[PDB]
Amino acid sequence: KKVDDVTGEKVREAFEQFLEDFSVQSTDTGEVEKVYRAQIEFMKIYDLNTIYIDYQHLSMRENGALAMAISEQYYRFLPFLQKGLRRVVRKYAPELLNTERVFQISFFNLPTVHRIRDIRSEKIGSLLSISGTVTRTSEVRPELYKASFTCDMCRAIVDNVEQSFKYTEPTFCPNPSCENRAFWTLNVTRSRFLDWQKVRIQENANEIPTGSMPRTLDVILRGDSVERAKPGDRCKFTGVEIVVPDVTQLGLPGVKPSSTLDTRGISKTTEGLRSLGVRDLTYKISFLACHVISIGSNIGERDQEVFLNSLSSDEINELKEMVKDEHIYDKLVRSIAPAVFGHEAVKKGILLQMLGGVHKSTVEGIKLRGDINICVVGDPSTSKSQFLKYVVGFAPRSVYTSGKASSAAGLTAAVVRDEEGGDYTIEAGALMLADNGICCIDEFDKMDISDQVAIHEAMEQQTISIAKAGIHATLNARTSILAAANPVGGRYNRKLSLRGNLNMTAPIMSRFDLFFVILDDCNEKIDTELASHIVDLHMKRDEAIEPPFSAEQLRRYIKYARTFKP
Amino acid sequence: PLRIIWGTNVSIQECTTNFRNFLMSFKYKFRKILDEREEFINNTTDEELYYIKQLNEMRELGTSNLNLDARNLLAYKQTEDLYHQLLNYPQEVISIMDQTIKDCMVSLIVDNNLDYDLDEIETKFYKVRPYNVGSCKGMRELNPNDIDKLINLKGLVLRSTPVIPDMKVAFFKCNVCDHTMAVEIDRGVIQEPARCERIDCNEPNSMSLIHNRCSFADKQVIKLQETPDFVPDGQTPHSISLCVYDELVDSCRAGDRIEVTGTFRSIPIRANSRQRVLKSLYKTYVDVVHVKKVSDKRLDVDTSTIEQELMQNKVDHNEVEEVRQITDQDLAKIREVAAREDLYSLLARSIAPSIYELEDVKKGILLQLFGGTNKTFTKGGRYRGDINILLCGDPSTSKSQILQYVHKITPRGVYTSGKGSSAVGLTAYITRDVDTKQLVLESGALVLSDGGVCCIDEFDKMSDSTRSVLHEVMEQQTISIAKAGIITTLNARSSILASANPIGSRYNPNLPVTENIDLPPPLLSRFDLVYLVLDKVDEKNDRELAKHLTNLYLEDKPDDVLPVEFLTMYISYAKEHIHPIITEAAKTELVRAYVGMRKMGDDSEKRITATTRQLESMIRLAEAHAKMKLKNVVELEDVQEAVRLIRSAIKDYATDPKTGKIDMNLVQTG
Amino acid sequence: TELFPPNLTRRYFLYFKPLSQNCARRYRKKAISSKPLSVRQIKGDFLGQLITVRGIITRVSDVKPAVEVIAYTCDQCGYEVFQEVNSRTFTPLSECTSEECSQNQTKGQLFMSTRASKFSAFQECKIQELSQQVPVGHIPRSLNIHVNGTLVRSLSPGDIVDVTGIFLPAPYTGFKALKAGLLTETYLEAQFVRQHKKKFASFSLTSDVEERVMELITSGDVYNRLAKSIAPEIYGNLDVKKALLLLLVGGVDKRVGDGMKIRGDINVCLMGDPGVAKSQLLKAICKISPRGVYTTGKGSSGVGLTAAVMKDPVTDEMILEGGALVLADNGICCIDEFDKMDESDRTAIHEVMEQQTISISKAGINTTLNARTSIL
Amino acid sequence: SFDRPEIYSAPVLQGESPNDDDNTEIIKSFKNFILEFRLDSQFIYRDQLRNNILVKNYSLTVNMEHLIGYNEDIYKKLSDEPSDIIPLFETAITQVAKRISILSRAQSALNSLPTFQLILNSNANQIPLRDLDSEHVSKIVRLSGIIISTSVLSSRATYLSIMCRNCRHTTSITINNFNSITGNTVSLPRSCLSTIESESSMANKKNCGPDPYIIIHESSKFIDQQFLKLQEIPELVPVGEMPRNLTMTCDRYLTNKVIPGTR
Amino acid sequence: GLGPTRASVMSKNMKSLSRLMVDRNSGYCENCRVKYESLEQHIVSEKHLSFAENDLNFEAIDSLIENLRFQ
Ligand SMILES: Nc1ncnc2c1ncn2[C@@H]1O[C@H](COP(=O)(O)OP(=O)(O)OP(O)(O)=S)[C@@H](O)[C@H]1O
Ligand SMILES: Nc1ncnc2c1ncn2[C@@H]1O[C@H](COP(=O)(O)OP(=O)(O)OP(O)(O)=S)[C@@H](O)[C@H]1O
Ligand SMILES: Nc1ncnc2c1ncn2[C@@H]1O[C@H](COP(=O)(O)OP(=O)(O)OP(O)(O)=S)[C@@H](O)[C@H]1O
Ligand SMILES: [Mg+2]
Ligand SMILES: [Mg+2]
Ligand SMILES: [Mg+2]
Ligand SMILES: [Zn+2]
Ligand SMILES: [Zn+2]
Ligand SMILES: [Zn+2]
Ligand SMILES: [Zn+2]
Ligand SMILES: [Zn+2]
Repeated sequence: KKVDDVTGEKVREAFEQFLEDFSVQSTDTGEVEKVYRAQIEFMKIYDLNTIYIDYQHLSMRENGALAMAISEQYYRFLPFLQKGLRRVVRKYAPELLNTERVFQISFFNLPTVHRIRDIRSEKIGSLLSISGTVTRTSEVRPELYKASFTCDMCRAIVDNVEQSFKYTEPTFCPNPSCENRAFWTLNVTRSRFLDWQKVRIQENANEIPTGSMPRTLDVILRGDSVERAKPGDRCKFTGVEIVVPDVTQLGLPGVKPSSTLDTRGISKTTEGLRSLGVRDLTYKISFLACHVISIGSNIGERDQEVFLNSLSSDEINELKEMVKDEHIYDKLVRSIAPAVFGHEAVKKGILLQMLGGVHKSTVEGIKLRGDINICVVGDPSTSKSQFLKYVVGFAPRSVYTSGKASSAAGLTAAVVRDEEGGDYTIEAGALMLADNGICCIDEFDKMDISDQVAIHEAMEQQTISIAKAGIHATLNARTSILAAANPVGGRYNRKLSLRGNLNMTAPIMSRFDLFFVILDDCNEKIDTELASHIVDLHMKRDEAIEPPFSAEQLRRYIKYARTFKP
Repeated sequence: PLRIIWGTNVSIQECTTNFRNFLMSFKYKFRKILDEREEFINNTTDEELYYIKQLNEMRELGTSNLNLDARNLLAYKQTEDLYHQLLNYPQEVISIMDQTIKDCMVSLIVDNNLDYDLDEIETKFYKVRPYNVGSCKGMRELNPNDIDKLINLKGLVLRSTPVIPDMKVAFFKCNVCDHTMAVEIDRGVIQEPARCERIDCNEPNSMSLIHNRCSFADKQVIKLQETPDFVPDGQTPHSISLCVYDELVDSCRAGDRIEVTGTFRSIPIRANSRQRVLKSLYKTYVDVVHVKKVSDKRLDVDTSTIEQELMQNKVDHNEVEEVRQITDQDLAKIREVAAREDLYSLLARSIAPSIYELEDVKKGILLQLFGGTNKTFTKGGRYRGDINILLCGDPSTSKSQILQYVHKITPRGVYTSGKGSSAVGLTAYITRDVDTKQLVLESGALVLSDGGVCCIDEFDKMSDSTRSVLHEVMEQQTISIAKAGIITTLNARSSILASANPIGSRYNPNLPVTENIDLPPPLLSRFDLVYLVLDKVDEKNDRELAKHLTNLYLEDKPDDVLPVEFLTMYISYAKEHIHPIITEAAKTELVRAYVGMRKMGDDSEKRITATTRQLESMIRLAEAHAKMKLKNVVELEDVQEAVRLIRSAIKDYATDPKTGKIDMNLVQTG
Repeated sequence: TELFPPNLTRRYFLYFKPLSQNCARRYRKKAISSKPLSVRQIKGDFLGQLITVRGIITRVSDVKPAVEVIAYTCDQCGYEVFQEVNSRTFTPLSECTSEECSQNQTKGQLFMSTRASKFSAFQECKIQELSQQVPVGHIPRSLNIHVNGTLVRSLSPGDIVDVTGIFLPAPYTGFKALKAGLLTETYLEAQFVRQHKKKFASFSLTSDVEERVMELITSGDVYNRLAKSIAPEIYGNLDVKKALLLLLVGGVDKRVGDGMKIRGDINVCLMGDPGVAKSQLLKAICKISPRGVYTTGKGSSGVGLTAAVMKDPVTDEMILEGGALVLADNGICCIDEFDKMDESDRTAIHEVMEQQTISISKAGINTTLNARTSIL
Repeated sequence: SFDRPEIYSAPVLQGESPNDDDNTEIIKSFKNFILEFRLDSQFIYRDQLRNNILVKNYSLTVNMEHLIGYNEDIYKKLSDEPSDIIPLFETAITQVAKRISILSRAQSALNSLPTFQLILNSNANQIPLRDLDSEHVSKIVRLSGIIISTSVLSSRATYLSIMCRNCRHTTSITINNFNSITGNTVSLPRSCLSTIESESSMANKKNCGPDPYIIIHESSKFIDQQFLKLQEIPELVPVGEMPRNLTMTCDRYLTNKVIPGTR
Repeated sequence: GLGPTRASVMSKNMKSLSRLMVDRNSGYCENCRVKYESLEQHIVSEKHLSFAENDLNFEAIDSLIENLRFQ
């Protein structure tokens, strides 16, 4: 007989009581609704697969024993939770049994969010919440969940074999016709699969230590969580810290653990005619997430109806109040880049770039660009990079790049090789990380000619072409460009034209709609006012900034206004 | 009789008794006598039992680590043998020390009858960290007879691998009856069960390893660039690999100068992945016991750069100290020095005693060491008080020596030369690891210099493409990389200290200032201070300069200047606890000075025009001046001294505002 | 009984000093060991013989522990099992081969004990024959020298050396398709090292040195005597040779407790009309000096003076190899044709003559490296 | 062209505690039984071993009742599992005999001492040939009868030197079990052992083939083996039933000790 | 023979070292809490003599002495 897990069964009992007992008071009325029975009922009529459980709800039970048991030993207790949920849905909504349907429990609202570098080996097999910026997304692939095998010599089919990470074959062979266990053959048609994605995440730029480079982590999404993360956005992953075999640790210093077969109770004779199986224990930490939420890449869907359905009554009333105002345009200009004094034309241009024009396609097939590309040129110390800082810290889907720190592959797309293997993958470049956003490139003059060529190609066709190695791809890079350039010789020559002041090529220049040449003139009044503004900034920080609109209401107004097609 | 561990000369009982007597009866006056320092013995600190009170405060704070100085073992008579036994056999002597530390923790409350429970102490696993184990002989001067000895090493951290799980307990599950066993690791080898342990189920090969149920420990590999005290003839520097375990993981960041004491280890490396065949030539590494990140010769790290790292240090209980512990006596000494009337000239004079005069240059170096205030906007902005200094001048003006002193005095700077550096080598690059054979990220000079001062010698010889990287560093203290594997913003809050010569390799009064400097306007405006350090021929100046460089050769080992230790701890205290703010009186002075300079720039390039960055440089210099005198507010005289330093650096009093040329005999005073 | 063998009880390393040529001349002995050979002259008929090779050292590996015999502990029986290693690779032992475990049904498991095992300090060096030994129209070749035991760190790159050792074969390294029969690689197990130029740091005031030094002192006018004897076949230039002698000797390196250093080396430039024998003076000076390097201005590039990052396969690690300013560390760098150089070498030498270091901040490395060269 | 690396051992630590079922402890107990047994006042087995060494009789005769007298545990191990315990007692005899032989010829003024033969006699109950059952299989049985035929002396191989046909790899096989019948419990190896040993550093795909070893007969060692046929006593046989008999195999000094017809 | 008190639980490394051991007047002072090879050497030691010259740790004794003086 199999041995049972008494603490595991009592965790199952506590979880199945939690799924039917827990309730909250209604905000509008005060009624007592049991939210997880309602969740099961909601899944019953839409045939959903994933149940979402708030962790703060689980922490309220008992004195916290059940939530702590789930947190520390999530890997051990997960099948027990699955069968408890199975029993609850059997008691309440049996129609979810038939389609057997696989269920996924997603936990959210964990008390703490961990950095990528705070991941330690003591939390392996434990519930966790981390945050990171997604760089690579793989395509959706099937994963062997319930394998169905046929034995080689008895040739009878057996099904519903547990699959845990590494590929396993059953040794039971329940038919009594044959007498060996090791030999089997997989039936890929009969076996069952789940969705699988390996998305690579990187440490957030504010979380990287002083001299160290960012370090990556491969988090794996399964089932309904697949394709909820996009290249270039900040996501909070809740899941389990798992461990995955790594072979590259062979050359690393230190004693690498190994496993050899213990031979103490095995009788042997020296008849003659000494080999044993030893295998390395080398691993790397990975993550398996059940919940993916995308917090805003900012510091703080084309149809308008779905947008106004998302907003509640209070903020839609605030948006209507903003729309109704007759002096709204001046307030929009004054609210852009409050740390910068003056330069209202540049602020107007930045606002119009953040709004953009409509995208039109003719009957012949050519595309008319609605994206506004703006270059800011002028004298040194004219706050031309403060505008780029404001756009990256404010506008969604915005990336910041320096001219000399650039590359052809880093701005458009990279074909990269992992672990010196035959597989080549695609890194999304800065132009695709700012797709339907703004790519802010400071020191566009210091960019070399090859990268300027590779970027005006993506300004010409609004796409990216890849032919490197065995990968041929067409990539979407419809992106507004906010460039900052310094004149040749440092200062701006009034006597020379714009073409003579700039080493940026004619194909680069031809696709910039606005060329804001911002200049320094020495008069006492505006220099005094600017100095007062800067010293007030240094004295008061956020108290010296008083814009007509805050950043969040500005962003809501921009996202509302982008729904219009004038 | 007495038992000895095979292969050693170590007795558990004898070492235990000797170290117990040492811990019960050590006084730091013994260390004073051993180091031949009799006149420095004081009653209140030296005569107190050192390790008794250290173990007491170890009990109160919940600390489980004792930092043991090996020189203190030589100070005590009975442990002079034990010192050698710590150097020759760390593996078991450290365990003996941990066991007797646990015994001492029990004894201090058993004998004295304290209210602390014994269960918490005897549940804790106390471990010792020996340090200062001897002379820092090089890695390449070590021999195979030094394997498994305690070694002390200098170094700079280049990179670190991610957290690696090394498997301590193994969890095996039966396939048919779900019976599980846990087996401990034994010298790197785990015995997997051939048969099920159950009496009812004894099926062969039914035990499978469940990788997520088994318990792991932290292991990290750090590549350390060694800086030996003695370097043989034509020895080219190398990188070692050092393995840190458990608490010490992520305690060393890329670019810090550290003191690693550890165990010299050697392992055989497999030739192929599929085969168990090992190589006869062994791979050497250091199994790290203790890390010291603080030197009394140099400044402590900036606390504003490692705030979340200090919080993670508290969380992990790694408890490796990042900053010097300031006592009460030295704190009172810091205040009484800060109240001295000539404190500014005193601190500037104590920067480079071997460098004669250059008083304003030393004052600017001092203010760059102090730094301006760092302001974090609640909205998300950030202002960093990093002062950038350019020193342009005639040859042989002790400016390269100023760079060498600043490089030695800063916590984590990097010294580079003009055109001996590249743009990729300043920011970040992709390298090949020798161990994993994988593509890894490695930090360039500017990122490695974050929190410190990047010294760039021969700034005029640097090419313009390489010179283009520094712009973003001096304006936003960041580098925004968009390359093949890297799309991120890296913090480089480094103060740039550059040295340069004129075009003709000597300053030409017939040429103006800007033509002599030969830097583009968007580059030169980012410098907070531009020093025109010129060699004027005088009688008395040449006489005193000759005397100053000639008294250096009177003896083999050569007013009032502060010792380097006190200067470093003074600057560290002022950087850590003093954050001056601008008042309205300072605001009026700052605004009036900026408008005055802009009006002076109206006259007709040939002259250095005033800049908004010059206003920000005035603010940063006034904040550094206020931080020097331990004031929490910036007064008006701070702004006047900032303006005076800016004007005297470029020698605005000597130059003609119309022509832009500088006279020598007329206004300049050597 | 099974005792510990004698091999596990040696604390000494045994080496062969070859017989001197003079002692062979006294006693009518003709030995192949005494005569210096070149790499070309060392053929397959000298294998197993104690032979002497003369040449320049081009490459020196780092000292690494090469295991000779591996020690294992068995918890089952308490024996220590030692397996010898005479190859580049070995297979570790798993089951205990002691008599108690060999007789018993249950076999113990062996664990490596690195303190109980025997290691040798191992270095591999490359020796190349001198230009006087290379025949007409030929490229110099190389020979591998194995240094084990005490003799490690006695060979450095840029040394003219007579190395006496046993010429021994090794298993074939190369493609399996190109071998014909029992092809073998070759190496020289070093026994004795004789430096043609003795290092200044290796100088010791022995008894025999003192009478020669005192004879040169009592001969008088040692400044003029050493000056004019630097290049005796170059007429005139007495003050030039005097400053070249001062270049060879140098001043006092000064350290201050503040941390700054003043160099003691002297840098000498000879700028002159063609045909004043300044290249002969450069050759003479850094042939006299034990650590001298002669360099033509365009013959060395930027990577050929400062540093280069490249892989050492014997220790299997990615190491920095210096240029001419590293090979001339604590020596004299002869830079001929100084005015026809590029700006890169000029900047490198510009930093060398003052700070005595090279700082490299490139895509491979971020480091500083010591170069205490005196520059002529 | 390097040599074969050698492996040697040296006792240092106590190790794990010895167990009674271990082969080494059984050998030590047997050795102490040989050296320390006294019948009346004399070490009969020690004196017998010395006298057998003097006459070049490399065997020892041991009474089984003496084993009951000394240690019952090794006696029951010998009785239940004779094929595992008899080589251990022979090893004990050989270890005593080498020590006796070295101390003999160097005091009473090369030599190879082979593995000694265990002859063991007893006066216990003789079970009849008709009551042999499956419970006596691989057990020591005492049984009486008459001898019908003694076969010729066959030559079994104790020490045999083998050489590979083309590989020329020289190996030696030592055999200490000759008492099996109808089957080769020890045979020449199926493949060449030069590849697995890796004795040569150069290691000069080359396969030597199936069964590539030939026996060098001029350097091999042999012993004699005899087949006896034992019938039950014809005085006690049922009238209408043929008498039953057994085949017996004897070797070394047990051969040519009996003639047909003896009881 | 008072002896010094020690911890209840021992370490795994400490127990592992017991298998590796081979072969090659006195008492305990609780005032200094150290073992000594000889008593006369423990008398001449900085900690014992520094303990002797201090009188603030026999204060209770002192009070008792004073009381027992005027009984
Ligand atoms: N017109 C302005 N309004 C507000 N702040 C300004 C203005 N001009 C300069 N500043 C401030 O002065 C500093 C100038 O920094 P930057 O914006 O980097 O200069 P820049 O305009 O980018 O010129 P370059 O090309 O980088 S030299 C910042 O702190 C700005 O906030
Ligand atoms: N005022 C001074 N005080 C102290 N030492 C000085 C002074 N002027 C020159 N020296 C010394 O003279 C030597 C000249 O070297 P440096 O001054 O460091 O060169 P430099 O000033 O950087 O000019 P370069 O190298 O041509 S760019 C050094 O040993 C200095 O210490
Ligand atoms: N003063 C001298 N005494 C003896 N031989 C001399 C003298 N000057 C020149 N020579 C000879 O003339 C030749 C000079 O060759 P170099 O050493 O190349 O002179 P140089 O000054 O280096 O010429 P360069 O390369 O144009 S600077 C040699 O053959 C010398 O032997
Ligand atoms: Mg800018
Ligand atoms: Mg200089
Ligand atoms: Mg010449
Ligand atoms: Zn089957
Ligand atoms: Zn089982
Ligand atoms: Zn053993
Ligand atoms: Zn063969
Ligand atoms: Zn005492």
